[PDB]
Amino acid sequence: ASIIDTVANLAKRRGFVYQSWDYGPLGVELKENIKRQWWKSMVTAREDVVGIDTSIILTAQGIFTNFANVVTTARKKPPFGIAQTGKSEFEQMEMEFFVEPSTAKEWHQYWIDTRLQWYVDLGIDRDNLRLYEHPPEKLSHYAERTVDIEYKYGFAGDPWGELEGIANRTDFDLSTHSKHSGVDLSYYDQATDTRYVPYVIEPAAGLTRSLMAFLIDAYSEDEVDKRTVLRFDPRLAPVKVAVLPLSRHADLSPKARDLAAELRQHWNVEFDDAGAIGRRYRRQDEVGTPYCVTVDFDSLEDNAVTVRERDSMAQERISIDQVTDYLAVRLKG
Amino acid sequence: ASIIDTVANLAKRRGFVYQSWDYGPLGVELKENIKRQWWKSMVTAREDVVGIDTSIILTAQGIFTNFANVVTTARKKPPFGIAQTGKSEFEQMEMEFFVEPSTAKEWHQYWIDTRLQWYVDLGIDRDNLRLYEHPPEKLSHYAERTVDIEYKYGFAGDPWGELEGIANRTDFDLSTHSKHSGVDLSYYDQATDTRYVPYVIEPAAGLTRSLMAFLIDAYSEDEVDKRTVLRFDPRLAPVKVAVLPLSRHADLSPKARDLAAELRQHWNVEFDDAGAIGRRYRRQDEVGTPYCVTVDFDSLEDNAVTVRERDSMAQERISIDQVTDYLAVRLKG
Ligand SMILES: [Mg+2]
Ligand SMILES: [Mg+2]
Repeated sequence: ASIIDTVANLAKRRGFVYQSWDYGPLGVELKENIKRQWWKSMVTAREDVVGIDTSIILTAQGIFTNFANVVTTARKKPPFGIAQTGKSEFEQMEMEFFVEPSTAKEWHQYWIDTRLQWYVDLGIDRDNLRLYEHPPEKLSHYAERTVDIEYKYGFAGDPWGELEGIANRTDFDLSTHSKHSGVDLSYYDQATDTRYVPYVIEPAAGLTRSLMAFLIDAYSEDEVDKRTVLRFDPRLAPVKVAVLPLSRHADLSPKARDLAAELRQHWNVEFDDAGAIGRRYRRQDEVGTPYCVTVDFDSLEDNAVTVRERDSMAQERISIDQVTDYLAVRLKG
Repeated sequence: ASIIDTVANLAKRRGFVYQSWDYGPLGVELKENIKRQWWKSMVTAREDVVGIDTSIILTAQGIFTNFANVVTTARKKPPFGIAQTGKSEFEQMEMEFFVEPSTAKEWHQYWIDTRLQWYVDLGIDRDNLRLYEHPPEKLSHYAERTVDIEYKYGFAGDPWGELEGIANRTDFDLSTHSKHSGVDLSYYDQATDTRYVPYVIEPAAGLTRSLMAFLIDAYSEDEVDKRTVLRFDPRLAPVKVAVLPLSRHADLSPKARDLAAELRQHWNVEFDDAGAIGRRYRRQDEVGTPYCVTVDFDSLEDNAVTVRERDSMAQERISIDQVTDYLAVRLKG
């Protein structure tokens, strides 16, 4: 079986996806973590980018139409961006970056690079990412230049697939909307330049494609005794912590559950006392849980817990009073 | 003008909503904060509730169909819940809580109370919330009992409106799906009870209605010199912090912007040096920013900043090194 078939079998088995395709309990968490990271690094982390959410009663058009409004209430001037999570019925994280046409090309390259680095910063092997520029044959009527980030999914024939497209649509969008709506959307310069209709650089990433890329790239099988493991970035892992009492003994449970409640205040935690500890470690590793917290009888007097890191499996026993902080620093976000 | 007209004018003016209706830059942040709080207190904060996301190609049905799968991969037994953000084209935060029929009524009351408290815990005046039980005339064919939480929006005639419905749909849903799909979804008991098809308690809250209720309830006008203010809970405010240098002097900006960058790592921050400080304080108050951080020339040597709290307007000057923590403790989430 191919890598894709293996990962899909795992995803169905552990509830990442359910055959229908619908996202199961882990799939929703991974999807929302991906969306949160995209919004964080695109909207809230950038002063020149603000968000918007439009209705698609039956998508990027909803941004252009509201351009004027955004310029007024948000008090933004080019270069600046408007981001959105558009239900293209698959979701798509898209952004329209309005810039002076003179800089259009420079900005384009910027967003071609930044976006790529984004994926790399979340744990994707750069060797599994590449750039594919559309020739004039592909270039849409409005797009002067189009560059697709492509990920090595592992298909038959061509193993690469589009993951995100960054296009230079020029001034076609705003000009069309101005002509059709009878409203001037021009930012004619009165400061060291001439009149222009803002050019648009459009990064658009299919959320499903992003999740598939992260899931496939995180897969690993390392020894002997083989171990299937999703090496997710901590910010993307569906489950951040696993509170695993050493046994079902009624002494460990009342304290391990209190610790799990403390942790659930902040992160999504999974509590499991079923069976042997090694099986539970393998369970958590299969779904990329970055840390496991084990409570044993020695904790009833020593008042500590064993923290096991996913990839290395190295264990460190630390005071139960500090666990939260010890995890926060390591979980980020 | 009515309270609703006033709040709507403010929302359009400040970009909460744009006339089309679409959410502007602040509206998206408020909406996502509401959704995050709902998911946090319903899914990640409860071990007996897990999430799911289904496709609605043209909503609660998608949950029932996947019930079996969830019971297998999630390893859950009744009483337990499955939550979802269903695109009913308006979004709706819904949950299906499967329970043994014997407890169905008790659990029902629980979710009638808990949900209500949820709103109250996020800053809604309990006096503006009420319960409305549907008579048998209203009770749907499948619903034995139906209770709507209603909020005092301020309409004409009847000023109340549905905000969230909590229904006891009995075993109609799973029984229908079993008959139609040829799959047994029964949890026939083999432990101190008899055979049953899990009963369903359904809390469903319209996200738009929730956002409208929060926006309306947060509105206030307090003196003299009147001050319009959205008294949002810190977890719901679209903007958590406002870095406001005392003036555009080139000495304050390079440091205030560094502080704003530090804060943007964590929260959504708004930087504004335009005009007088009082006007900027009023701007931030109009949209419910819980804290304003002012940098003045005294900071260039004292290395401190003035933190102004929204409601009280009380100011406290604290070291710029501690600001993040000082805000974290006060912003929650
Ligand atoms: Mg921004
Ligand atoms: Mg849960």
